[PDB]
Amino acid sequence: FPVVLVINCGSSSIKFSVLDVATCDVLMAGIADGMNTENAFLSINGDKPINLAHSNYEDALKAIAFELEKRDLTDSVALIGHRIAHGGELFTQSVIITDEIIDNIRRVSPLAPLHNYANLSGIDAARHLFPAVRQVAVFDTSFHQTLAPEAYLYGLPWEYFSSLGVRRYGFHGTSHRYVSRRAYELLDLDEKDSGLIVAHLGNGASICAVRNGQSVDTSMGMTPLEGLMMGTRSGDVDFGAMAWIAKETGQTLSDLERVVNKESGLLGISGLSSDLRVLEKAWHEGHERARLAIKTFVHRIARHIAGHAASLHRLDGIIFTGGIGENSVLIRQLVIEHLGVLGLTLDVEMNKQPNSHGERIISANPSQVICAVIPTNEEKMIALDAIHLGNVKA
Amino acid sequence: FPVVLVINCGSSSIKFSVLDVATCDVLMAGIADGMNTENAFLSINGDKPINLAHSNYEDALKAIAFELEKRDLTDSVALIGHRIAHGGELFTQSVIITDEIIDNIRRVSPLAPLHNYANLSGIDAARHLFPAVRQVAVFDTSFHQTLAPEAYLYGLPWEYFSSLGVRRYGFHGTSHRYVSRRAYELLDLDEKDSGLIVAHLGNGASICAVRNGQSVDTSMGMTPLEGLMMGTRSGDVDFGAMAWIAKETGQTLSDLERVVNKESGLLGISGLSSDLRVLEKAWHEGHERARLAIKTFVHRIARHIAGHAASLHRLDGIIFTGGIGENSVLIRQLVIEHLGVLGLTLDVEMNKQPNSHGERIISANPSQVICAVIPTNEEKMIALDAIHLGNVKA
Ligand SMILES: Nc1ccn([C@@H]2O[C@H](COP(=O)(O)OP(=O)(O)OP(=O)(O)O)[C@@H](O)[C@H]2O)c(=O)n1
Ligand SMILES: Nc1ccn([C@@H]2O[C@H](COP(=O)(O)OP(=O)(O)OP(=O)(O)O)[C@@H](O)[C@H]2O)c(=O)n1
Repeated sequence: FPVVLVINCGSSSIKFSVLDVATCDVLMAGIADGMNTENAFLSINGDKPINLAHSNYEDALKAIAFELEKRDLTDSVALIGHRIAHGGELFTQSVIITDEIIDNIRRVSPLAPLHNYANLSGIDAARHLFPAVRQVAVFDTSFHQTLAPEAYLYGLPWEYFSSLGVRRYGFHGTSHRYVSRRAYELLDLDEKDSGLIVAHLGNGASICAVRNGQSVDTSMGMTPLEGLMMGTRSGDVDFGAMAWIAKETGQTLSDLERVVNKESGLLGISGLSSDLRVLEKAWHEGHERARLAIKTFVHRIARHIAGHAASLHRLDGIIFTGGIGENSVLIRQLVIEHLGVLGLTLDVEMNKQPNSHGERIISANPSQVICAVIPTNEEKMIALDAIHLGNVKA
Repeated sequence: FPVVLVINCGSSSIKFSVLDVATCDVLMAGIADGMNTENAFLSINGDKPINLAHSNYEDALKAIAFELEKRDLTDSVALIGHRIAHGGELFTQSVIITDEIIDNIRRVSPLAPLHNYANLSGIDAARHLFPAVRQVAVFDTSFHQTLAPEAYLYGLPWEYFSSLGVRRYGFHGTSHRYVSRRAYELLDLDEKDSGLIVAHLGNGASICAVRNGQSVDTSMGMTPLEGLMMGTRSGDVDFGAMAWIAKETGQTLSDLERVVNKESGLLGISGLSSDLRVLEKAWHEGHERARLAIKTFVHRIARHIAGHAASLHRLDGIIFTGGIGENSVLIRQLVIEHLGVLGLTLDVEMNKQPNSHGERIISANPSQVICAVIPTNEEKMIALDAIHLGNVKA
């Protein structure tokens, strides 16, 4: 009874999950939070958290590795999946990790320095602790590689693209891809003749247009800072406005980077929280700035959804996903009501249902475009890739 | 037989036009190009250009004023219109110029330092040379003031908006407004129950959604640098990408401002020209980068048009205007073909017709949304405001 180990080495943590090959179910999950700080701890399944403070990326994975042998499943690890933040132009699909792949991930690392080097540290450790175990790299960018130059080029001088690699990459590709495949079954659509809009909505949020099974447009750009307004990220912002602010407050681009990336978005406008459940209740309690933060959030989602719809020959479905998209009855309705121009009629009974109802259609019959909620499963998609690649001869 | 004098004091020039009150026709037009430089000249109607080199804003208008008396129409100037680049939150409509208005334009001048101070210099001169002549201020921003907070707020921290005035303003308001009023007659629409998308396309380009006679969304932001890719302007650009470029090339935000504002857009990608007629022929001659510049330009127009459509209850018409929108048979078709998702069928015979055919519908019958070309007339709209305000008692 083989299992697959899914690893995600973020900026400050190592999120892991153990999935059964037979059913793709989660048998174990956890997080090694507080990395590179004098308070590193390992919490599993929401139970008693072990410590091993200020431990490196290699030792933190080694701590989990010992917990796997403690529960007699080290001998059952057949495959290991690694989520990679950035795959540049070099990666269009998931690959088996080899020396070549490590070099290539290290080559595109300058495009996302914080996150990619953490991923490489995660690869390095897992290769040490599991030598005879096949390992797979899954990229957040690879799904958006089917984008045409018109869709990925910026208005900047050509030199920046050809000589520096400045272009749209887009993120949440694994989520967007997974949700898409699932949407073809739920909506009984032909993949080869389909047009979908996927709204991945969480703390990090992006829109993606999927024409005929391929990504044709996505809201995030070279960085996760473009497109939708998010939890702490501002989203689309006038560069002329940013230059003006710099002249007035005396702040530099590095200073404004932190403001835009960590102090903006839902957190920025409301001045309360990045969390929606907080702001939904805050507005319910008559908070003015919380209502405006949500209404702006909703507005910019509808603008991009409808914008991304232009990259389709025909619009068949709009799919909501992510912590917000799966659980927010309000935001979904507000966004859909904001898209009456496309002729969406919402079934509020169906939209009222909590995430426990899983994959579900939330639009009425008279609606021209089908609306649905599909819970994303990035771990499952990484596992499914590893299972597929486990049959390959290298 | 009264006339109206329309003045536009740009960054480097003074564009003027004399319009007849009876028919709103142009009787005289010209430009005082090369302002504040040792080569200032005054060219009228495309005839012999006078000089008066390195002349100030007051003297350059005084040079035109002498040419008006030379053609016996100084005694006929009943009204004078001034185009103002930025009206902040203070101006929602066109006003008669008084001491109060001058103070207020000077108050919002920090929002557009280059252009507003030139406008104030233009007001100052015209007040000197024409003391008993009523003068009107027409703002590029005033039409977009009907925008809701959700549509004009950025994702930035709240403090930047409330304490510094950082918000979307949008431009080409006079064009967008004029084209809208004209679109209600051509499309036989009820203004109080209508939804239009106006694509003002020139060297400076912007989209505007007009719901029920009011602007509800527009592509440009606090500055003319947001939204569509343009002639020399990049348009929408990832701020995370701009910060990354700064770290790599060692350039500052002030340096990148010039790159984004003057070296980007159609000029940036193609590396040839900002002019479309050049690039259309360049692509016809098999130039690769020119084709990509146009295809990107087209792509970003369709993305914003469809994006702005979300701010409408119903989409009735899409209206093309500006040097590009009025004259480009190719770009119009490419953009419309890129919006098949909204069900636009193009009549290519009607789209083939040159601008001489003026206001014209270019979409077929089976098309769900009407497409039309309406030549903008900013001077005429400024005159129509002045005529209206000429009846007022002050
Ligand atoms: N029952 C829930 C759970 C989550 N949320 C909201 O969903 C957001 C978090 O989404 P999530 O996908 O879990 O974010 P991440 O885990 O960080 O992943 P990502 O940001 O990439 O989407 C929060 O704002 C939270 O308010 C919600 O509305 N109701
Ligand atoms: N017969 C013509 C004339 C103009 N153009 C194009 O239209 C653009 C200029 O548009 P215009 O509205 O005249 O620009 P401006 O006068 O500067 O005003 P704005 O930029 O604000 O629109 C140029 O790229 C030019 O190639 C065109 O396609 N065919």
